[PDB]
Amino acid sequence: DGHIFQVEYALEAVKRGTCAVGVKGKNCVVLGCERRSTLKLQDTRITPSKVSKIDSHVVLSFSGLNADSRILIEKARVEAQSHRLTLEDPVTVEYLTRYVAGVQQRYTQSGGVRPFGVSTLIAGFDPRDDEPKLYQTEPSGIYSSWSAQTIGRNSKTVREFLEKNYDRKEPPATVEECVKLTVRSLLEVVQTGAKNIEITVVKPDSDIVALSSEEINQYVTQIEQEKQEQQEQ
Amino acid sequence: MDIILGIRVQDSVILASSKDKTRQLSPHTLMSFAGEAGDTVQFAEYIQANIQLYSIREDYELSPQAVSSFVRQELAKSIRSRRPYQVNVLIGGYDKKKNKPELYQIDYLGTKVELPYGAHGYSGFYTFSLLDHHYRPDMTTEEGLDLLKLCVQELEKRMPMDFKGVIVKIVDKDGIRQVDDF
Amino acid sequence: SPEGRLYQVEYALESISHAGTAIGIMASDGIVLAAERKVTSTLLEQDTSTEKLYKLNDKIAVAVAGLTADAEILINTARIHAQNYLKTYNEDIPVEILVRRLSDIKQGYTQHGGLRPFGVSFIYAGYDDRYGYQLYTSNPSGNYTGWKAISVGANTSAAQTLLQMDYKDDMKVDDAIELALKTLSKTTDSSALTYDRLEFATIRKGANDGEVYQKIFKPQEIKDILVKTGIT
Amino acid sequence: PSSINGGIVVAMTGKDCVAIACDLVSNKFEKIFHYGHVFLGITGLATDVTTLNEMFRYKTNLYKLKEERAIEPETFTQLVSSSLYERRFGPYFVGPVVAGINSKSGKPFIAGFDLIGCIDEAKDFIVSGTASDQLFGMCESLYEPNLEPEDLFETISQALLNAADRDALSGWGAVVYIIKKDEVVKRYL
Amino acid sequence: AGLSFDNYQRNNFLAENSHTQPKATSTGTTIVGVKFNNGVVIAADTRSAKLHRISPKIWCAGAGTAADTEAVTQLIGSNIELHSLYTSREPRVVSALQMLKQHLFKYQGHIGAYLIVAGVDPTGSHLFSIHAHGSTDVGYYLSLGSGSLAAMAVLESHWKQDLTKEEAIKLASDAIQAGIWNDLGSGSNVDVCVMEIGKDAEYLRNYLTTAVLKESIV
Amino acid sequence: YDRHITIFSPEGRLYQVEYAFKATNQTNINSLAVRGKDCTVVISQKKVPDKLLDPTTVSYIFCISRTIGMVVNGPIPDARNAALRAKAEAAEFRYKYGYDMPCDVLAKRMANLSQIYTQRAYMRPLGVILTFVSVDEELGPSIYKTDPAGYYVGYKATATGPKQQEITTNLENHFKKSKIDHINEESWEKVVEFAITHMIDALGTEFSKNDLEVGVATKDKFFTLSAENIEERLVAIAEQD
Amino acid sequence: TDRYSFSLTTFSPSGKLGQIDYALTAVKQGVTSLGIKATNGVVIATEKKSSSPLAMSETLSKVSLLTPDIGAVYSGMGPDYRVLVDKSRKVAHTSYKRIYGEYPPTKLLVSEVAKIMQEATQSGGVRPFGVSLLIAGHDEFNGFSLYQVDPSGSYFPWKATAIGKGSVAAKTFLEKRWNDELELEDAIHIALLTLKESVEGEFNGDTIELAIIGDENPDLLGYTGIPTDKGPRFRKLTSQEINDRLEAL
Amino acid sequence: DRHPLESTLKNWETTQRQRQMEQYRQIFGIAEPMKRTMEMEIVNRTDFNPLSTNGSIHRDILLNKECSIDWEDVYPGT
Amino acid sequence: NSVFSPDGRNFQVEYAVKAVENGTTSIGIKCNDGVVFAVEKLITSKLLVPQKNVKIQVVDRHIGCVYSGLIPDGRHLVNRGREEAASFKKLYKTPIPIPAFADRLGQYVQAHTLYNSVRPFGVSTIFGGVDKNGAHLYMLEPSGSYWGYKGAATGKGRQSAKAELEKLVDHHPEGLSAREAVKQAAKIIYLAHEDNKEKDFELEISWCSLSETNGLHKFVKGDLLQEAIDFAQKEIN
Repeated sequence: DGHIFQVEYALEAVKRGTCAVGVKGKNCVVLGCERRSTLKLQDTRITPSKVSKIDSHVVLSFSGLNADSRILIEKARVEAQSHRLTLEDPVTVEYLTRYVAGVQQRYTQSGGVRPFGVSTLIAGFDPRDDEPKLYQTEPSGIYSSWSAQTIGRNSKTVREFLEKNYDRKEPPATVEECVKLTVRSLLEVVQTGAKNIEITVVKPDSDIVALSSEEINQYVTQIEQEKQEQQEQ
Repeated sequence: MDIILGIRVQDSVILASSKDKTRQLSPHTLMSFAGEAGDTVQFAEYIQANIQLYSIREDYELSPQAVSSFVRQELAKSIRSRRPYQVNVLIGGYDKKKNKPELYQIDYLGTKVELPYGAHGYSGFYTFSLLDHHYRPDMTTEEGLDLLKLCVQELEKRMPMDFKGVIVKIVDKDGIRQVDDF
Repeated sequence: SPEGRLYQVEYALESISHAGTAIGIMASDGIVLAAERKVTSTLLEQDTSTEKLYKLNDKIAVAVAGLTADAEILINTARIHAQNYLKTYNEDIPVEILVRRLSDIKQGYTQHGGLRPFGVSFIYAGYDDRYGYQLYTSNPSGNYTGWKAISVGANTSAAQTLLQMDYKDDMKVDDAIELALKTLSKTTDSSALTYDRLEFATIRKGANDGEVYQKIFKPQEIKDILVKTGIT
Repeated sequence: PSSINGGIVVAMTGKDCVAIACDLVSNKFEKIFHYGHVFLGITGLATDVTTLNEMFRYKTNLYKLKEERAIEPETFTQLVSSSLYERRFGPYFVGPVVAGINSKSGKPFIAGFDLIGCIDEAKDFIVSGTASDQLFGMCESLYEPNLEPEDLFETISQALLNAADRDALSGWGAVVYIIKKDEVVKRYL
Repeated sequence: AGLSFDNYQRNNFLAENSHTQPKATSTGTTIVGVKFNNGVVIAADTRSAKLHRISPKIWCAGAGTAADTEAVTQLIGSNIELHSLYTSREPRVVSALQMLKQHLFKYQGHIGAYLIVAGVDPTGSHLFSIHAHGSTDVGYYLSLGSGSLAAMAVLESHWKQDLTKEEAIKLASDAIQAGIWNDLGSGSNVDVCVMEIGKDAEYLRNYLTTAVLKESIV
Repeated sequence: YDRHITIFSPEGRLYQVEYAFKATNQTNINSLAVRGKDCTVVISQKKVPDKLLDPTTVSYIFCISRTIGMVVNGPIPDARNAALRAKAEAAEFRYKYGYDMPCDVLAKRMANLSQIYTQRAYMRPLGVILTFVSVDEELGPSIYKTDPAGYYVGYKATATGPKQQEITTNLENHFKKSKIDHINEESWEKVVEFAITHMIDALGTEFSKNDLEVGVATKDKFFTLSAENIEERLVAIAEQD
Repeated sequence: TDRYSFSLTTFSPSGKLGQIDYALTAVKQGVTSLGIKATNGVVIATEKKSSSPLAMSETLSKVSLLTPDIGAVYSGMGPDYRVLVDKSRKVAHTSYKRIYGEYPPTKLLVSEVAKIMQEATQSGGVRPFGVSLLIAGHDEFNGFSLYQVDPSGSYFPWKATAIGKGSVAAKTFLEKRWNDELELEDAIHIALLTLKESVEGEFNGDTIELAIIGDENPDLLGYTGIPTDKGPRFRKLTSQEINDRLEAL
Repeated sequence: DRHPLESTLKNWETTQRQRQMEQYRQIFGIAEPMKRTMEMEIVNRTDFNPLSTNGSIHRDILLNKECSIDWEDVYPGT
Repeated sequence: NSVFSPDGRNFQVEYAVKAVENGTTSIGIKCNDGVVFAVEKLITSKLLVPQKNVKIQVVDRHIGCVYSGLIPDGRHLVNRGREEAASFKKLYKTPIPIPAFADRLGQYVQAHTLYNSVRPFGVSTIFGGVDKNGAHLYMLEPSGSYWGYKGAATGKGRQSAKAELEKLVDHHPEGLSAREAVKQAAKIIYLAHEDNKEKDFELEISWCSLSETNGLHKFVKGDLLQEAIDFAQKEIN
């Protein structure tokens, strides 16, 4: 049966994995992450996305063990396509969250298997919906719905920063200002800057977008001179 | 009847079928089919589900050849046991490494061919004599639609049944385009 | 396992750190793999035996640092998947689909209770049409990383230093041979270097006629690259 | 491929050589596959001809990887015989005709099979295909032992040309492979 | 796993839809066995190989579907090689007989091998025959296949206790050759083997306008 | 963990097997076996000295099918369980291969099962040494002995129990001297009397119909003696010398 | 620290597998066996130091014939060797012979044996096999070979080797003797010399087991008349042919 | 519809062990089949590793197939 | 689950027998043509329903059981004994020989003493009956080790009881008749309770004899039991 300390210890590996933050908006959802340093000689042209698609309308990111993450993304991908194949409509974001919660709880319920050292953010829209969805799953198989959340290294200082800049009654007013808040959130922690931030933006009905190194620079050289203007003030 | 017709020109494939009954396996690939009303729909969707799972899992288009060989494999693999049922599949695509339109036919036994133009449906016997005189490797897309309109008119001249309304679709570098004779 | 840290997988990453040394280097024309055989006695037969470098199909090769008993089970599992992909898709397996499948199997032995993890790190070289030439690495934890020039096994960090201070993005495969050999001769704590203590492979474009051409080396070609490079 | 059980293969041997032909040029439903130096003519259903192509490509590529040498005509004959017998109860609708040179001895080899993998080894010539009874009559009228490479091509091409002689153009094909120790060829007659 | 029926409903459908099936090789023609003074003899007719080894001292003559006779005899020839190696004793003809009977009873005549089994072992000399049903027969002489009435009729007329090698090899040859004087001009020659209880098994083979020149290298 | 499961120790040992070997001394019973010309004979020291027991129910000679039998020493539960594993296998070899299970193959077959329990973690070795005897249709008189490790070998003569060193030394000094590699008598009446004589020499105690259990193999059958037949063989030793 | 479920042969903190070193210590304690490759054949050899002086030491064959043309010998756990050899004989007939009609090469059959040793080290709840195997044999193209296999399921081709108790004194003698010229006749003499250094009991045709995969032997085929069949290349030296060669020492 | 011997041989190996164990119950009593099925349960439970396909060497000793081949051991369905 | 020790002894059997040492004492006598089973109860309270309460279980028409150790372990063996002997009827069409019954239970109890996942049965059984050979009596231990017996006793009182069972069998060279054993067994059970007589208990006796019970198992009741008590009371007084 293992012991419950294994779940607390799994979650300590999740704390040593790099930072990830997601936010709802008025008409979008975003996921963003502390992409590690690409080491010298590491191949740029295929470098891992850190954020991952499960379909056109569900997207996921993790902290902790990157190996365990592949297996949960791939158990999620096969569930999404097998669900569409068997039930004639795409997976809802909560059903996918319940399947990922199901497998995470399965490895936490069995004594003959270690539980995954992976917490996740899971985000998207339901089919034919414009309420943005956001979730948070844990090594323990527990899950919860969110407006804004952070996992991984230094994630408390990002939760401080979110509680000082976000309101559940009044999100960042449109998809542009989600990026301001989420880039500025990661700039509290990602001391090497615009190389290390990665953001993916989702809109109703299957539009999903990776922001390039150029748009994240445009946001960082917007937030930086707003910081200078506030320093001159 | 439920005829399927496929015609390959210099830089497009045109897929046509009697009045559904096609799948966009990828935004650069199609599969217009015909056969027994049950098992062909489950097969078309099972093919779309794995090809779309690969498409998601790699973020990479599987080639028209590779999906054609996948479709022949799953058809052979489901002809074992059970008993052969009447089905026909045309896979029409564009290959973005070779820069070519491509058209494969696969009959119910798993016999995979690649030919200028292909049909399934017994009135197809009318079309082959019409498409041997005009077919040309140099054709542009609108010469394709002109070949098709001849075929559909002679199919209509020889079919007083409900043959009204082909659905017609074009595949090239710009992806699937649904298009009209009208 | 304890305190947010893996103890057996950290001991499997320590297990590969004795296991000879292997380098891979990518170039605009193709890929070089090179490796050092650990064992030497006059009675162990030095021809025929691939110790370190293995074919998965024509277009894909792997270098092993780790237990060879472990490596051979994974090599056969990838050979079956590669031919089963070719039978399914009529087209050669893209390198990433292969290195992901072996990396998942290596995570499965890392999580399962009964199973110790495989004590093997693989460097992969191959060509496919998505990205062209690709060079990858896959460790006992089941994580994989893509690299322009990489090493695994003994003296990982010292070899990655010499790669980092010599490598260039635009060289051709003949220039990679002299660097891979000189990286090994700077990474061999074993006293001196010989044609039988090396293994080498190259993947190249050949006639440009859609070719991919692996060049399994012999004791005649490796002797020639030694005397050509600067040791006799 | 239509009326497809009518597809034919002639196999024949000469002085240090072999020759496997097949009707088609149309260069369609080709039926003479190479697995290194060993050649496998197949006659029968085009779905089984291509299923068997993929299946022997799989087994031979693994063989070549495992054993570090190409599959010899004898070992290929045993592999095809046991592999066809695995389907004892619903066999492939084929007559395969294996051919090549045994690379260690330098000897010619040909064999044919029935659908469940029985081996016909005959040191002169072999035929297969559902209406080829006429062509067995032709070939027995004209074979001679130990023919040279180009006269081998002349006799196998005259065997083929004498078959089904209603139209010798448009629907006429004959892929004359000539198989020797160093270089193999493929004439599209 | 094992022998599969993958194309069983497809091949019944192809044969129903006039795509007429390739024909399996049937050896219908005579096999004989003759026990004698110091051993056993078996022999068979050939036309266009019909004697198979279970072990150096145990041999079969085959009739019916030819691939099945070679497959079952070599499968039991593998089980008995493994069993000889497992037990470290020379294999027994009664072990071959049990394994073949048990194995053809796994099947139900589906496999069409008809089989005369003869040999020597540390017990002496033995001669049996198995049918595709898994039925067994035993006797001092036996025959199976199309010549069997005429070959048995000759064997009754000529067999003795104390029959020697040369007499038995003549008699096996005349018992076959009566079975080939019926419908003579179709086959010829006789494969025979002789299992002398103290010595190597002895096998006697055949005991009697220029067309298109488009080309490329491959 | 190195002493609870059958796994390699620091000195390359398997302590679980050394503990199943100590279980073979547990009953304080000695057994002896000798080949004759046409027979093989096995003796066991029945030893029920001090109890309310019923001696027609205390036994360690087990016949296996028709022509084969064994003496076991080690705990009676493991001895009976080993007999169940020996009678089922001789009975189903006779189905599969069409001839009577030869003793060499039963000894191998019992020794290979003991290799399972000798490698697996969750199964325990049986705590017994099995001494099979028969007269084969090929090799004639046979003795084969199997032990908790799954080792086996044939024997000329053998002894097993707490006092086996004494019995084996007296047997060796007899074969060393007569040089026949079996006991040279034409009938089982004289091989039981040799066996009882050399057992009484080694244990230092005379035997009665109450201290003895005896089994005989001849090519038709394996048969255990009744206490009255042992009485004839005791009276015949006492009368002879 | 480990503690990781019931997994056996787990990685120590220094990266050693641990259980396998104790299996190498079981191999190291077993009685010597050795083999030599010559130009025209191969030799395999060992000692039968007796488990009782009343034993029939002909009933324990330490040298076994995997298949015609392939043989074997070991050090360590005799029960483990015997089970590996019942499986090795079976896998040669199933995977290779019943598909291809030929027997598997030594390179193939050594991978098949080494796989079973490797897979008994990755499953839970089974210790390693406490044996090292030598395999010797012949093939059409690959020619003659000797192999060693260790408890890990690692294997390699050798020219000559010795495993078990005497192995350091035997390998210093084999390097001092082995040469590319060797005729099988002199190879048998070098094998006999090397066990005569390592023996602690008496040395004779009953205490040494010795075999050879050399010439074809049609007198051993057991039948005649099919021309093609080659005759198992098996000449396991019986005690008289051993005593004939021991007249030279 | 289906091949006559398709299902006849599909269940054969379990049908044979089931019938072997039923005779062991009838002749040797309740304990002997329970002992055989416990060892089989220990050998199926313990020897899981995902890449395995030769079953296990020890279940051949328990099934008594240690030197005998079915066509199912010549052709793993894979 | 812990399965061998430096004495070659099976550790979990060293523990499982300690329960037998704390179970209800019982005696079995193999009479000249039968078996008599006798037992001491543990009447901690009058709540114990008399008559409904029984220690000597019927295993078959000709077979009975009395046992000491964990109650569900012994109840499971009585249940398996009822299955086992009924399985013999259903094929051999006759009542099972008592040594065949005893071996089948010895093999069953030994089974769980093997594997590191099941428990040695913490119960000793005395069992026996009358069959086509005659009477038989056997005692089976937690180790699986059983054997035939002239008479036997087990549970809390074993040493004083075995001293009295010797005083039967050394004193009469034939042993004793079924109607003598009914008296003589009760003498033992009240004697062996000497170290516990600050609590009281109920006598229960049952038998099977080829003559006195027609070879079918029956309880001993009324005048025979009362006569045995009037014997046991005058003998202990």
